[PDB]
Amino acid sequence: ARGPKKHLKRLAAPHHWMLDKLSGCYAPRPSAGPHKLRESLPLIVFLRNRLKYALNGREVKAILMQRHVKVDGKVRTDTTFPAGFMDVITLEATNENFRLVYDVKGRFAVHRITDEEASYKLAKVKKVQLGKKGIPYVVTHDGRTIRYPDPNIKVNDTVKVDLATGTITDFIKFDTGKLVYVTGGRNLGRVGTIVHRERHEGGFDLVHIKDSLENTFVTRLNNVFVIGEPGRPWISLPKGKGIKLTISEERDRRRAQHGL
Amino acid sequence: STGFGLVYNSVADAKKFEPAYRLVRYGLAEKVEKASRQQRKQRKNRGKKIFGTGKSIAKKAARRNAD
Amino acid sequence: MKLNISYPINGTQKCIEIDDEHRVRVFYDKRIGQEVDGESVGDEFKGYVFKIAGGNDKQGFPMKQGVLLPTRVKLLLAKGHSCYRPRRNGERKRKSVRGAIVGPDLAVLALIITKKGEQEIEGITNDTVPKRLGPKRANNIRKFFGLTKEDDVRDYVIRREVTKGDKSYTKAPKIQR
Amino acid sequence: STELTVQSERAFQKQPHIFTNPKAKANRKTKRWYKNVGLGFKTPKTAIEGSYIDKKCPFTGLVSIRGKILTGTVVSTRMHRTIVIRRDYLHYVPKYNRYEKRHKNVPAHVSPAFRVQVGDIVTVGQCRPISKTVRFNVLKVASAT
RNA sequence: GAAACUGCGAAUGGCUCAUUAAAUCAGUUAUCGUUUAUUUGAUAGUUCCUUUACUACAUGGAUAUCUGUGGUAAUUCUAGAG
RNA sequence: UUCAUAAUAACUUUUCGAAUCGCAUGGCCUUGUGCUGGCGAUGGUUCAUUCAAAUUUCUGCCCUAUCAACUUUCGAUGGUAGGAUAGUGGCCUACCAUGGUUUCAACGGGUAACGGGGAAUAAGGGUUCGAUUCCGGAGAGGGAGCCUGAGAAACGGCUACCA
Repeated sequence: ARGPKKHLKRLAAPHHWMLDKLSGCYAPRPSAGPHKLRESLPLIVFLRNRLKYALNGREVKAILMQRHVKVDGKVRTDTTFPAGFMDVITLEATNENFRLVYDVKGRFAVHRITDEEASYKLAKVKKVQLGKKGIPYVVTHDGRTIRYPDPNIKVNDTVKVDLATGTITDFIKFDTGKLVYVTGGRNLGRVGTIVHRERHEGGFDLVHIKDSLENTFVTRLNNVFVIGEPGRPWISLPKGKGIKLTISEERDRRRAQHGL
Repeated sequence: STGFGLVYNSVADAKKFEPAYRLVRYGLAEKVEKASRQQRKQRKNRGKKIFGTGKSIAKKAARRNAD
Repeated sequence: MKLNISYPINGTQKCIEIDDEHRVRVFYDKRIGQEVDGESVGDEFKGYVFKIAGGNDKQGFPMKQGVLLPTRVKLLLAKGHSCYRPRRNGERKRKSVRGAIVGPDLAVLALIITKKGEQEIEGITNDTVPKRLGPKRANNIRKFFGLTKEDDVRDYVIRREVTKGDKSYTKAPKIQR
Repeated sequence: STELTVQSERAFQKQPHIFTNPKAKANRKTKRWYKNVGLGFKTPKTAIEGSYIDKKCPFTGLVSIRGKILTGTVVSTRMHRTIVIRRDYLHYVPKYNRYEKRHKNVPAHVSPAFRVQVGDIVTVGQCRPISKTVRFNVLKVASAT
């Protein structure tokens, strides 16, 4: 009761942050923004714990003030901005570009993108609604609203964005026999080609999905995210390529793959 | 043994970014002498009591002696 | 008892002590914000026209006007009406306060002195103190000197030259707007 | 379950923001509007041809059906435009490895299109808070003789 | 740049288990039954009211801080004027 | 969907529609101190999104018959019509209708009862505990009542009465 809550205890924080149990009572609450509390990833975790440049949160505040971080083009000097899925993080010093794509386990991966391709962002829909003066405007699932779309763009259809200028480039339709990423639940950070869709009467849609190894799995509709034609990825993907392996298969690889 | 060393580029860069207590131990910057935690906390409360400034109340001190 | 006298035009104030009752008996049954003659008060003031508007009580109860009665009635106060400085924005506080009409209970009486009389006293009507702060805004500096538009500004500014010991550097306001 | 009188109140009742045009000439007189309930249901013609208004009716009103679709047999009938569905079920007991039988009743609002009696199955859908206890509305009466 | 005016925060954190037995609570739902500072996104030619003498090249007066005149056995009590 | 949105008819003691400020001082001159122009702050209207907040569907609780009938004057259960509310609702009134829960244990009593995630013991089943490091809910000596703010019946804020 009584207003909002402006704290987060460390055990109560979500697990895919990969914070320590010891060496701290609290965890960094990500502020309000285009991504939700669970699905986001704050910049304290990215700089301190992932890249491992800064030793503690003190030194993250020094880097932001002078002054090369650029989430989706613009700067952001906030320590806990909710940076999430398909967001581009660049650095002019070191010439490094990144993208927050999910790992086969479910964690956020440190994926080094080309200069170059870090330039367009991929987002989803959402609405699909008219404003005043009969103006059609589209909304992105990952934050923004964009104006004047193509007449044939509908729900669950992905859209490419210019990032620097902020306009529509291209779109893909949600149909059978196309690549699709998963961003929610147990089958998180997997890629597949789609087969069937059970529509249902006001009780959540489902999708049956294969992969290159011919292994079937089922997921909800809202977790699903389109990613181009089959065997034709629009975005560069990390090693693994959303296959997901057995326990005993991964044991076979590590002890075999040796070379000091 | 296993340390944890940091080699900066220059002197002016290494002075500002490194914590103040680390500059004291090597003998780079001066040691910042300050008041004790108890007495400056009392100063905050006593400063709050008088709406202030100290001029108006001090001039009344001469007048209050006559009463 | 004490009389808080203050001349508005000249800008000088002084407390006059009165032990005698007969001098204060003119103010008996008179309300806050009315004109009073100087001759009936005493020998010091003759020809003056006093202006009673305010007061003070024994123990320490500042008098508020519009209350009526010769009584100490506790009132509910807030931001908008006097006899209370709020610390929290919107908070109220029930304060004690002295009534309006004057009796034999007071320590000090508030008095403004409009018109002069005969005996100009030491440093209440003789001396004339200038006002501390000068003008500032665009049309306050214009109307004080009677300039209008085409005369322009950046001319009629007070530059006080204070000296620590050797130097005599200037200060200056900042004409906003 | 009054019923029949059409208008018999202190006030008068009409469908809100639906107008009978005075100057225009047609057989209608009474101007009816009716809604499609959705979820693969079928709206009867007793609602379309009828004279009742009802604020709380899902066919002719602002009451939108959403959420869950329960069922069960009818028991109580003796008040104006509501019904009490008795919904029987089992409950587990891990200690003995057996089952129970439990009771609690479900109150619901009836549309005057549907004709209801005691001891008949009634499919029922969730809606806005209609009243104190009644949170549901009737969508079927499949009384097999 | 002390002091005070304006804005923001002080409704979070911390502590305790007195009340409470379909209440609280746990898992599942719906808000097509409503409010939301802050957040990052978009976004306002339409106020003129007959269209030949209308503030729009920029309008008004206070109030603080401080100058002083105080009362009080008392307290972050606040009265008079400039 | 009486949804999004658009049009006609007017209303309103007519909300808003920038009288705000720092670091730079450029470009063609209609060479005025004018017509244009860079880099960031701030405020603003409706529609989104986020942080949330309100109510709400379904199933689940420890003993007691030396508690078998219980609620409806003073709203109990339902209908119509208003009032209030940020918004639904007997939440509140007016005129009606007599309903609702009950041996599948209501209603009353007791708890040395805050609810869960859990802990203790350990063939399999189960017994007993959970004030307490995480999540949700109550309360600031006991009861009512409000002001300011987007958000408070706030208590390291206020107005009473009883200690």
